[PDB]
Amino acid sequence: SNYCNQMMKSRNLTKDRCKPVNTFVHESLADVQAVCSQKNVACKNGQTNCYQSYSTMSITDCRETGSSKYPNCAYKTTQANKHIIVACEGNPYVPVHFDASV
Amino acid sequence: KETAAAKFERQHMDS
Repeated sequence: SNYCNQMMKSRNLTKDRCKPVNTFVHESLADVQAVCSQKNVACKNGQTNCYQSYSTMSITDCRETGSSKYPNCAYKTTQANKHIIVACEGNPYVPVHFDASV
Repeated sequence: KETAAAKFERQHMDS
């Protein structure tokens, strides 16, 4: 429950501002990269190179509290099991953008 | 400048 506060920091997500929302995925890298060969769907931005994971994945939702303030960025850590949706690109075809989870 | 794939791991991967 202090996870998001550490994680946002170790991953340089609180460098100049506090990243409001951020999602971390706890599956193997291999499983997450495999999503690129799963259900093809529209990205929020309108491109058509997003994919949704056939399976729910173990994830963690990091959202800043209403009271948080740089440099002491504060986060609510919510764990969840959800289908993720990533944009894939390049060779190897791998995720390059987290898009959403359902 | 960090390959977009690296960025995604730094940002969303905690295996």
